[PDB]
Amino acid sequence: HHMEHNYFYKNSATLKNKHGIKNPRKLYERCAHETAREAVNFRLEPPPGKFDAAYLRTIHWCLFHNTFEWAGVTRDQPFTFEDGSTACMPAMRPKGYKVPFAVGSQIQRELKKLEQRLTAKNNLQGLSRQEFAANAAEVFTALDHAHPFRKGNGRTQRMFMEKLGQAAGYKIDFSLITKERMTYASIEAMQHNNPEPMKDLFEDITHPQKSLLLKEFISQ
Ligand SMILES: [Br-]
Ligand SMILES: [Cl-]
Repeated sequence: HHMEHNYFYKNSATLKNKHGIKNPRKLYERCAHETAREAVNFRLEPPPGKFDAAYLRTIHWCLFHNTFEWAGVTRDQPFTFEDGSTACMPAMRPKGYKVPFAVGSQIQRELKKLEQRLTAKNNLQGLSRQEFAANAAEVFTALDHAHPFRKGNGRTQRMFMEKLGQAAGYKIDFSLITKERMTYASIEAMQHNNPEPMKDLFEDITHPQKSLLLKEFISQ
């Protein structure tokens, strides 16, 4: 427990970061700006053969390394800052209460089980738009629950979905959807055992690209 605090500046609830910012809202704004810039290039990268914990670490590093020393490192892992201090957070405990996200080494076991399900399904390549959306919703819910990093989980997870989609010929567009909707769908699937909303959300954000790109390509 005592190591949790070493993610933050002394006497503050602000995450240590490479910009030196000590206001948590301003940190958020700068972090949003830096990761948006990095996501533009990461979208053009070729996809790996496995969608696993190493790939998630790769995404997290690529998106957050300008902001966080521990970019690419999961929160179950002791991390030592340049300042000498060592941080980790095996359990999310807001206000001292347990919330139902993966704890400790459960993070790695959940990500493993997710790679194994995806690998066995050829990473969802060769499926209809609807069937892809229905599986992709389940993947998204698995990642919600894993919450592998200290911070940056949402953007990391969305990017993982974009790349899985892209490798299957689909644009996954989270800009189509409101925050309130994503929260509703996440809680339904995680707390109320109700997959339908996340399924309907993925049907709304999964758009076939193969044919459009081929048209564009030939016109050019
Ligand atoms: Br982003
Ligand atoms: Cl400090």
